[PDB]
Order: sequence, then C-alpha cells, then structure tokens
Amino acid sequence: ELVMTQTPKFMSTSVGDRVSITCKASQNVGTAVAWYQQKPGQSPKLLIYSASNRYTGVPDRFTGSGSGTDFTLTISNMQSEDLADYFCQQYSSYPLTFGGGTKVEIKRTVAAPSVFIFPPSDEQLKSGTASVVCLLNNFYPREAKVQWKVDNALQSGNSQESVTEQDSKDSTYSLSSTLTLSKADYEKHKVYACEVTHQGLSSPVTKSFNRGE
Amino acid sequence: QVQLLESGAELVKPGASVKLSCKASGYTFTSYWMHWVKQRPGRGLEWIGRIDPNSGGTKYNEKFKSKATLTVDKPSSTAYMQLSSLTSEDSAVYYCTRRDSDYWGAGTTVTVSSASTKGPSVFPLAPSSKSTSGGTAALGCLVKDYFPEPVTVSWNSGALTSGVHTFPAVLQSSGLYSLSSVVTVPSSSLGTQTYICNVNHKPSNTKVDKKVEPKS
Ligand SMILES: CCC1=C(C)c2cc3c(CC)c(C)c(cc4nc(cc5[nH]c(cc1n2)c(C)c5CCC(=O)O)C(CCC(=O)O)=C4C)n3C
Repeated sequence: ELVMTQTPKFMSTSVGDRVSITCKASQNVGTAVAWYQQKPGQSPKLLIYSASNRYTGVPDRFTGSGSGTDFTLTISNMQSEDLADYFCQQYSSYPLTFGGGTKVEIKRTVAAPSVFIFPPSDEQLKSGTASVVCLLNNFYPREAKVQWKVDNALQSGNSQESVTEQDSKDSTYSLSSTLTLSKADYEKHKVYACEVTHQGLSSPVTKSFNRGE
Repeated sequence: QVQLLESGAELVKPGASVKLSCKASGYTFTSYWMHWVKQRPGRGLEWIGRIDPNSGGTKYNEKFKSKATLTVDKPSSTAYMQLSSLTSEDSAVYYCTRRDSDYWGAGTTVTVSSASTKGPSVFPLAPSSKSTSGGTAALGCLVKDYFPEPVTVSWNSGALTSGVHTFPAVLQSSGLYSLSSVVTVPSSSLGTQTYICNVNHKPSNTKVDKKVEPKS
C-alpha cells in the first residue's frame, strides 16, 4: 500500500506562530491528498482536499500545498483553538491511507520532572500481584525515558506508561510507569529502581527502594 | 443538514461479532459512497473499505478482508459494518464517513473483553518517609482491576484539587482496567493532615474511600 509518512509526530507552538506539517508519499499520488483536524472525543474534520483546496468554512489560516510525493499543511497565526491532532490522507489509490498524525501542543520552557517511586504495599500482595509505580511529575516537553531495573537487571515487556494531557495552568505533563509482576518474583528480588532521562536533567535521575524497607 | 448517526459504544466478547450502524439523513443515501474507518491511539487511522449504497458494490482494504463486511439497507437509509470474530486488536473507534469525508459519524467505540462488571481494588501509594525535606511529597491511590469504564477519583471529597493528577486508564493483560491518581502536598502536613482518595465506579455501584498515610 502507499505509505504516507507524517512529520513531526509532535509540535509545540505559541499563539501566532506558523505551524508546518509534512507528509511524504512512498509513491506519486498527484494532488489527491486531504488534511484533517481532530480534537479529543470527536471525528476528524476536513480542512483541505486536492492538496490545496480549502474546504468550505475552514479558516484562511490553514493552507495545504505540494504535489506528487511531498505535501505540506501550514497553519499561520496559530490560535489556541488549533491545538489538536492533524492527519493527511492520500486518495489517489486504494487502499486509502493516512499519515501517522501530528499533535500540536503549547510551547513553554523546559522543566525537569520530579521523580517518585512507590512500593507495592503489603495490602496488594494478597492479590498475588505486585505493582511498582514510578511518577514523573510536572515536566516539559513530553519526551521522557523511563527504565526499570530489578537488582540492576533491565526489565522489558512488564511495564506500562500513562501520560496526562498538558496541565491547564502550567502546561506541563505528568507520567506514571507501572511495573507489574507476581508476588513471587517481587519477593525473589530486593533492589527496585526507576531511572529517568529527560531534557531538563543534566544526568539521569534514579529513585529506588529495597523490598521490606 | 447531512448527518450520519452511529451506535456509540459496543462491548464485545473475544470471538463474538458485532454489527455497527450508520444511519444517513439530510441527503439522498444512494447518491454517495460510504467509507468506514478504524482508529486506535497507536495504530492511527486506517481505511477499512467502502460501499456504494446504490449498487451494493464494495471495495475492501486487504487488511480487513476477512474482518469487515459492509452492507446497506435502503428502506432505512442505513449502512452497516459487520466485524467478525473479534480480538483485542479490534478494539477501536470506528467511523463511517461519506464519499468525500466532508461528513463523519460521531464514531462507535468498540471494546473487546471477556470481563464482567467489577468494582476496583484501591491500594495506597504511600508518601516516602524520610525522603526530601523540600517540603513537597507525593502520594496517591492505585486504582486497579475494574470493568468497564469509567472510574472517577477525587481527594478529600473534592476539597483537595491542587496538584492532583489522575492518569488515563490503561489496559492490562487481563481485560481489566487500571490507573493511578497522585497528588503532591507539603512534606510538613504528613502525619497531621489526612489524605483520602474517593473512588467511584458507577458501573458496579461501587465506591471506595481510602486513607493514604505513611507506612509504619
Ligand atoms: C476520502 C477522500 C476524498 C476527499 C477528501 C474528497 C474531496 C472532495 C470534495 C470535498 C470538499 C468534493 C465536493 C469532491 C468532489 C467530487 N468527488 C467525486 C468523487 C470521489 N471522491 C472521492 C474521495 C474524496 N473526495 C472518491 C473515492 C470518489 C469516487 C466515488 C464515485 O464514483 O462517486 C466526484 C465525482 C462524482 C460525480 O458527480 O459523478 C466529485 C464531483 N471531492 C474531490
């Protein structure tokens, strides 16, 4: 199928800035490309079709351009109401395919996350599973790397991450990484550490505890 | 005005099938093709196929060839998409949209799970003791193994809102949901100020109040 590669995945901006989003086609699609905007809990909304045709009702702020294999969606004089996801789509050939999307967010100064780690608590153990939680609080930008290490052993496939949307007041993010394992495994080891890497930190921050305090 | 009315939300058990609806109005149903699209936060948007309401002719994305079946009912001006033998991979929001994608349905969220209504378990995320004297500590409640959605969390019956972060519910390899709610407070209030998370799970008519304090 024709693959539409969309960049950037994320883009932070300030009111009035110009936003530029790109979609590259694996093969020529002429000018059969559309651009859409999508906000949480809503269906996509058509912005541009035929690569540069602004759909009825769409603000002059939105301009589509390009042809062949290189397409651009430009949002001049960015407004707060433009904070949303944007997707391109080619309809030159079947199957129709969509770009991976770009989430336009609010720019602010870099802020390092405050890290905290939480033990499973005896109460949960009774369930048979142990949950270890790591918290990255109020950081920016969203890019963050969290690594779990049990007794200095890098974990894989047993953790899940959740991130909040930008705070309405300070525009930061918060993230939780939860390491799930059986009580058996949890009791087998002693050292539990959460190592965090973020643009705002001059070096990785590690928070840890030893089972049984 | 043109409108495409979709189901909204469907719960499907693994292996079962579900038929989604998309009722058209405000225009002549048979004059425009109808597209169906799938959306997952990770996979993104995918074109499933299209159907010409006038002829019944269809075209599918190879990826959904054995998964979706598109049909229409002229009398009711409604388009349908049959999704068969579902797995967790099929959980997503499905939309129907007219030929030019100028008009879209609101989307039908499909959740594939074998779980039955179940209230959440609530565990304390205790404040680190003898941690940072920076006057700021973090504590919270781990809300896990509940079904279906949603669950709400407040602190001290709503009196505490500043610094509260309640994370989006994630899915575990069990078919049950889980999430944490945290809050940062003055490291000087610990031991003196009481912190209680109020968890409500309307689906099971279950509510939990849990005091989170330093562990002994
Ligand atoms: C989802 C992608 C998509 C976008 C975005 C799109 C945009 C679009 C709009 C919206 C403002 C309008 C009025 C037309 C405008 C048109 N669009 C089409 C025809 C099509 N347009 C299609 C797809 C398509 N069209 C497809 C697929 C067909 C073929 C289906 C068919 O056989 O009718 C026609 C021809 C139909 C006719 O009058 O015989 C016009 C005019 N198209 C090009």
